Amino acid sequence: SVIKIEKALKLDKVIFVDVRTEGEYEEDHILNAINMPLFKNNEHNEVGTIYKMQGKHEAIQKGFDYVSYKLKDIYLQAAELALNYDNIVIYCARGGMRSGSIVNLLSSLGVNVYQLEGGYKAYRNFVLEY
Repeated sequence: SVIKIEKALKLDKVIFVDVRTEGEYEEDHILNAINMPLFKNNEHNEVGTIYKMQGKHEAIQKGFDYVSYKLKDIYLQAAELALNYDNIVIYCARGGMRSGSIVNLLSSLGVNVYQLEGGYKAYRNFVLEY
């Protein structure tokens, strides 16, 4: 269910899906990744602030407010990728709840997906490894 970047980059017929905002994906993303953003740029900032000021419980609620309607499309996009790629690796900034929730849900619906351990940060550290 979780995979390390060193192994993910070696998978046959692999596609990386970045669930960060369009803002973050545009700045830098994993080579050949597609963007399936969970949050719009503004939604992301509000969820982050809520998390800081109120905690996780309230941040999750706000997340549902912004993503519950997007979830069928996420399934449909993943189901389509699955016709074309043998391996689907989902990643967020640091490998927490954004990618974890999507991966767990998709997997319970029978779509074979993995979460990238450590998110985009793990990829950056892999590329820049001395």
